[PDB]
Amino acid sequence: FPRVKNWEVGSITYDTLSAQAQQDGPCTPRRCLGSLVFPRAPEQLLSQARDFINQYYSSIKRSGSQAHEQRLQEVEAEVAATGTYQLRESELVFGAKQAWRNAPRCVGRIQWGKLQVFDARDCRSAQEMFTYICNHIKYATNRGNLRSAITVFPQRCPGRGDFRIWNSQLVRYAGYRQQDGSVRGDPANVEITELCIQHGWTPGNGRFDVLPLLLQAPDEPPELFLLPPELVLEVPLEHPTLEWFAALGLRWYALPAVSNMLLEIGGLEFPAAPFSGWYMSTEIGTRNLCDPHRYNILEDVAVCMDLDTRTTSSLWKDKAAVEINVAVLHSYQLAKVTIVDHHAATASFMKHLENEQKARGGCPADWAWIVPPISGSLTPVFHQEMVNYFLSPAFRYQPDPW
Amino acid sequence: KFPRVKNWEVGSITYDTLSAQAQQDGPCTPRRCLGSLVFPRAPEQLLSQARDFINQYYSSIKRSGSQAHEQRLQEVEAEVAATGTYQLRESELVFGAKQAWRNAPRCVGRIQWGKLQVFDARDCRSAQEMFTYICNHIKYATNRGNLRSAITVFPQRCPGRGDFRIWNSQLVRYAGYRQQDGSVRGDPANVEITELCIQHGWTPGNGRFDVLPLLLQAPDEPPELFLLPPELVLEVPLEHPTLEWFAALGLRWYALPAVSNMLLEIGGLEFPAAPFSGWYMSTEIGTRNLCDPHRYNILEDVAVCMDLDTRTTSSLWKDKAAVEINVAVLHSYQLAKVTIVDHHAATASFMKHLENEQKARGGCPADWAWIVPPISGSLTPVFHQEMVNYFLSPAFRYQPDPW
Ligand code: HEM
Ligand code: HEM
Ligand SMILES: N=C(Nc1ccc(CCNCc2cccc(NC(=N)c3ccco3)c2)cc1)c1ccco1
Ligand SMILES: N=C(Nc1ccc(CCNCc2cccc(NC(=N)c3ccco3)c2)cc1)c1ccco1
Ligand SMILES: C[C@H](O)[C@H](O)[C@H]1CNc2nc(N)[nH]c(=O)c2N1
Ligand SMILES: C[C@H](O)[C@H](O)[C@H]1CNc2nc(N)[nH]c(=O)c2N1
Ligand SMILES: [Cl-]
Ligand SMILES: [Cl-]
Ligand SMILES: [Gd]
Ligand SMILES: [Gd]
Ligand SMILES: [Gd]
Ligand SMILES: [Zn+2]
Repeated sequence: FPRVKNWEVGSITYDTLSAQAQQDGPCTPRRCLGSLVFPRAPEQLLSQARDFINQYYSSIKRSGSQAHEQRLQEVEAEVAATGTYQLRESELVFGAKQAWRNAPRCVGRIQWGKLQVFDARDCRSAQEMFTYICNHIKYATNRGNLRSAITVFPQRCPGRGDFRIWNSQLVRYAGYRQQDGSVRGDPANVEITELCIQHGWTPGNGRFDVLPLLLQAPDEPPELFLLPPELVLEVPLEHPTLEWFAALGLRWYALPAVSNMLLEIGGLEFPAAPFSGWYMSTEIGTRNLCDPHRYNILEDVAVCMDLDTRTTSSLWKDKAAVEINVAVLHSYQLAKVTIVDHHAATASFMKHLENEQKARGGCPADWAWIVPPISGSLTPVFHQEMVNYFLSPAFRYQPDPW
Repeated sequence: KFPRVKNWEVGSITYDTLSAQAQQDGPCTPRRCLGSLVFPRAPEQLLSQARDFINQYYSSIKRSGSQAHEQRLQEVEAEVAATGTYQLRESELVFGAKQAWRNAPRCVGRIQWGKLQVFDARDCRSAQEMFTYICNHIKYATNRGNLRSAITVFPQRCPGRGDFRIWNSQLVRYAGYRQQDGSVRGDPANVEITELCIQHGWTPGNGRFDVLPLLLQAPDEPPELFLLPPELVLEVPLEHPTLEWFAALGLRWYALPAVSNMLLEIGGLEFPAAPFSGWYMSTEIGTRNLCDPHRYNILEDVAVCMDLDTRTTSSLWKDKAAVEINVAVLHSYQLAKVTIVDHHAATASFMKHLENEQKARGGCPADWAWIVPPISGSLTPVFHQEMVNYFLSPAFRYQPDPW
């Protein structure tokens, strides 16, 4: 049982939940790979299914009860008859919440109990997929009062291709390869922008052209779908005191809706299960706008602030980054779109760590992803030791469909 | 068999083949990663470590397999058989100290690892002579503000005789006076060593930046108190280039970061007293030492003076005040002509070190959480660089406090 220390306050906990870690991570006693982004039978399915049902009934205090045994026997027969089994709707809800709760890289898990689950397990085609997704975006956006939600499309099974959302998020800006090597738009989306074009999408030419969706029903080519503009809430970015900031033409979208991860529950796998919450401001103002391989606007902003950019020791990069994050917070609040700054969010995650210590003896957390990308040690999570391990149900990465 | 290592800014990929040579085990298992923890924690075992080190030495000078290489291996093996231990040649001590720095995974300044002045104090015999060696180190390294990296190696651990130890964690530390309330005047990180100084006879001050005396331990003796001559201790008064009230805070820091509580291990020999010094990266002072809530904790008072709105987190008053404190630190050291490096330049040079080491040794042990600076993390290139942490020897190691 690892000892976990907070170096700001001096408090000590012991992580007893890590003993129950399901799969194996990438580290060995010889070397730690904690900083890597991607860590490298019917009896197989039954064992995972049993552990999840036992989890679920323990969590509702029907532990070992009559309804517990009846569900266990039902799963056994279903797998024998068909090779898989079907979650009850309450189990699907519980499993989606647990998979969020178990995500080590998520700083927002104080919210894990409040999740809207849309059951799309009866979906039949890409057109129907598009309707579920539009319903999700509408519900989750809620005119800017964002609400967390997940839509669960049909599980994979043998003999049949998966449902897939080819886009990494529901809302993505195009990235256009230019004749001089550079990228106009978001460099992260250069591949999917080309995939949309190849599948017959008329490309824009702006830095913030919202991409169409490439949705894939089983064993069929993907279909392009245009998102109605009135459905995609965007926030033009302005600064509260730097009047020229508005004229940079920057904007970002309200709804972070991740669509390329796989949801795993009781040994079942959902390759299309988009989930959304709301943004932490550093995601937009630091990573998306200031990363050298994303919009990379830092030097542009520093020139407008008339900063000395020829020496690093004036900290022109730091001052411009902070004002971009100010602009993001100011612009979302003014537009009445839900957002949380990195101080508020890390303070809430500390409470989540405390709540989870009492709830189940620990909490899997990836320090490198929990600590914000600016002002790290100004937030309390910087001084918090953390233990990283993989519990199930879980969100996992998966290969691209193509 | 070798971990793939990716840089996400550039897209480039290497494989860390050096990790396969890791000589001691860390805290992680396939079940759970403990990389974020601060403390991750005999004749022919000595001999395998010694042989490996001699091999490293003869590799560095491109005489592997030479007669001199074989003869020195045989010489070490015969001394261990006779005495249970052995002595480093002078040249091996210099190489081993540099290698321990090169191997230190939490050090972002290792581009400098080949430039290290090594003072051989292995004939030191008393705490008084210890003090002379340390003062000479401080004078050399400080060099009136033009800082030079140096290490002084005191006698190795040996059976039947106690260790040399420097009780202070650094050669220059500000006192931390525990108040009756439980508050602290001065540096809270130094409350314990301050109380040990007073117990051993030091008359304490009552300032926020009182330089501590040294508690020096010779073998099998209680520690002995030595006052540093004030003119040996170069300090920098803190001011801001455009906020003139900042100078009225009365803040200062010292020029020379000289870590004195780590153990130097070379070829299985252990050196419990071997203080080493370089120069500061500005975030160490401006962000951690001055803005940590459990250190000097000045962030709110500076923000109030800047007339920022401290009642709401979303104004980012903490971020703005912290950046200006870092500006003050850099401006003040440059003004006083004391070597300092900012976190942008330091991490850029570390990236060049990673490329150097990938060609020289096929990898580089590095602790991401420690290499990424405490402000503006993703604005620096190391944020986007995957890293493999592992333990090589020669090494600098944590060791228990002598009391
Ligand atoms: C409610 C407000 C939420 C906030 C403020 C928040 C914040 C964050 C942030 C900042 C990250 C790091 C992402 C990155 O750096 O690219 C993250 C990751 C993650 N979030 Fe949350 N999140 C929220 C809700 C949710 C919800 C509702 C779910 C799922 C039901 C979820 C699941 C995840 C997962 C699986 C990751 C890891 C993603 C990856 O490794 O690529 N989050 N979150
Ligand atoms: C020359 C300029 C140098 C710079 C700018 C530099 C920078 C740094 C920084 C910023 C840290 C993290 C310190 C902390 O957060 O407490 C560190 C740690 C470390 N440095 Fe360097 N360093 C330099 C020279 C040296 C030298 C000369 C040595 C030894 C010969 C050394 C060995 C180490 C070790 C062993 C650590 C780990 C300390 C620990 O785990 O507590 N460094 N360095
Ligand atoms: N760049 C690549 N990989 C890669 C890219 C990004 C990641 C992590 C980013 N997930 C995006 C993401 C994930 C989770 C949360 C948010 N934000 C929220 N607030 C949110 C969404 C939903 C609820 O809350 C954003 C991991 C790997 C790449 C290129 C080629 C192959 O891979
Ligand atoms: N906090 C505790 N322990 C603890 C305290 C501090 C640390 C890390 C601090 N290293 C100080 C340090 C280490 C290395 C480099 C520098 N700087 C340089 N530039 C430099 C120096 C020499 C060459 O370059 C500073 C690790 C553990 C604690 C409280 C109670 C018991 O333990
Ligand atoms: C190499 C390193 O793991 C990578 O850049 C990580 C660091 N921490 C992160 N933290 C968050 N929240 N999101 C990220 O994409 C990353 N990227
Ligand atoms: C808990 C966490 O590991 C701790 O605060 C670490 C993080 N990274 C660090 N990085 C550096 N350079 N110095 C430190 O003291 C720490 N502290
Ligand atoms: Cl995003
Ligand atoms: Cl320090
Ligand atoms: Gd102007
Ligand atoms: Gd330039
Ligand atoms: Gd002024
Ligand atoms: Zn690890």
